[PDB]
Amino acid sequence: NIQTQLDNLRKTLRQYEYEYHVLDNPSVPDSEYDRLFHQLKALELEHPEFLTSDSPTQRVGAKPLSGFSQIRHEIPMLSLDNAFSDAEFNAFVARIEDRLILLPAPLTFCCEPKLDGLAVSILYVNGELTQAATRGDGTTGEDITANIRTIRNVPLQLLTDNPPARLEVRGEVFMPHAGFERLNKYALEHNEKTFANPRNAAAGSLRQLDPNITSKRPLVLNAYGIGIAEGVDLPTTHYARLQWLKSIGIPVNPEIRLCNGADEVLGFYRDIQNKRSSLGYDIDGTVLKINDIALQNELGFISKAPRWAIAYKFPAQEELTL
Ligand SMILES: NC(=O)c1ccc[n+]([C@@H]2O[C@H](COP(=O)([O-])OP(=O)(O)OC[C@H]3O[C@@H](n4cnc5c(N)ncnc54)[C@H](O)[C@@H]3O)[C@@H](O)[C@H]2O)c1
Ligand SMILES: *P(=O)(O)OC[C@H]1O[C@@H](n2cnc3c(N)ncnc32)[C@H](O)[C@@H]1O
Repeated sequence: NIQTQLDNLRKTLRQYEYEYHVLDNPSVPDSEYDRLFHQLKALELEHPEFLTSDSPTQRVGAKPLSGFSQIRHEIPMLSLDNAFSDAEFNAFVARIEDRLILLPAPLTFCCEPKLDGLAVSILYVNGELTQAATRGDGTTGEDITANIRTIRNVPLQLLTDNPPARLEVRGEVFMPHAGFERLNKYALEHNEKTFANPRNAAAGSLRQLDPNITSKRPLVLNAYGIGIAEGVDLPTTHYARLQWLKSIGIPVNPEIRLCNGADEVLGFYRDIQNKRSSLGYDIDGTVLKINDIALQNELGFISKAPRWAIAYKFPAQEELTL
């Protein structure tokens, strides 16, 4: 029947979107994805009663919002403390060593690039994207659902036949250098406001009231974690949770690594610092996390921040000189 044919084309598109944006390993040429997007759109136009709200053709709201509504996160987020030196980082490891009851040998960290963008939270209900918000201050943010729906590597439907009852994906939205340079060039040509750096371009784009404008902004999500998680037994380490997010079609940064012990973690920090803008987008620092979730829970938090993670920040771009 027509409905099943429609759903088979949409499923095919969602698989190509996963391969291209999440796996970075497309199985078909762009031209095939393009023509299939056209074919789906033509069939939906012939049968509009079968349009679905999570179809690949439905990313872009037709009208601008009047303003952003405030959102209170259902589960507030911790704040993240910063380290700026190797001594600060080693002090943070030592506090863990001094607090854990049974200190494993080695102590594994999941180590991530800290994307220079805007932090966001995206809620999927029985697999469907239903709302998204800015992180804000970790307690209150703004509802940016219509903007987040435009982002090409953000799935509208999770890639699984058995999605959690509810899943909150937390991540950073950023704008790679090439897109950022195109945006600034377009803006100057039209005498519209430009952006001082990609971080501000990503933040300003996510506060664009008209999602037709936001769709033209080349934004990318990289997920860093999970809040609400109902009807799902999540893996017991953070890195396996990230691999699981990838498995269901959520984009995660490919430079994340497991590191054993303080010294390997500093190896990671120095390596990503060397790559802080050679990968085609800006990385602000690293977020270094105890990988084992039971150890995270044991370690807890103080003053709003986990004892089990630290952001070891690079020097600001303006400190980098001859
Ligand atoms: N090889 C692959 O599997 C694959 C998968 C996803 C994206 N891509 C590539 O990524 C690039 C960026 O993709 P993008 O999402 O910005 O789209 P885009 O704006 O670059 O458009 C890509 C194609 O999709 C068509 N299209 C876009 N929105 C449509 C809609 N609502 N209805 C009907 N057709 C629509 C366009 O006419 C165009 O032919 C494109 O070059 C695309 O081919 C490739
Ligand atoms: P940025 O300074 O835009 O980050 C703001 C807050 O978001 C949370 N956060 C961002 N990135 C990460 C990762 N990779 N892991 C965990 N938490 C992250 C932190 O609360 C940042 O302070």
